[PDB]
Amino acid sequence: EPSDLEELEQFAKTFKQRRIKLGFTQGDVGLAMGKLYGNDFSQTTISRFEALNLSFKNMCKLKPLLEKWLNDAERKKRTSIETNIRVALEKSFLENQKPTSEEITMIADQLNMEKEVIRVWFCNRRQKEKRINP
Amino acid sequence: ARPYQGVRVKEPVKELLRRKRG
DNA sequence: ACCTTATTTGCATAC
DNA sequence: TGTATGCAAATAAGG
Repeated sequence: EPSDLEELEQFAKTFKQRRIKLGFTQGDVGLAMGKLYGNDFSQTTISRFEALNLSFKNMCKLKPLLEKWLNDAERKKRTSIETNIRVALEKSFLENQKPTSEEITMIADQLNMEKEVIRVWFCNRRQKEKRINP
Repeated sequence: ARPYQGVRVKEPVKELLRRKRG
């Protein structure tokens, strides 16, 4: 079973010191587990592991996978919306914060955008509102 | 006054440590 | 097949 | 040139 707090911060410096020992940046350790698991984790994710910037679970699900790669040797790519579609969308939000799966289709198409990414854009956005202005 | 548009990790082990110390 | 809340990741670009 | 981090996509999980 996954370790407790008193063991996680320990693995933290162990991984950092033992990492630059075999000469491998966190970014390289990322594409390293790529050719070891089916997919991978970015330089950011690995960074956050080092500085212990992750929840209990998110780090307990990683300690074992990280130690395999170090012990012995060996998800959809994020969509970045162009600022012109980020502003365009902000407007339709400003018209209606929750469009029907129909309107949503009629917007994605009306803008040449994968229907899904849009259904999601409004979701994260609505949640954003709730965080930003209550 | 930037409100911090963007999401955060709740209870990162980093802060979880500095908490159970003082 | 979609929303909601909660979270995990990770472009991008500031250090 | 490696490392953080802001802002925020993708995903997980209960309806």
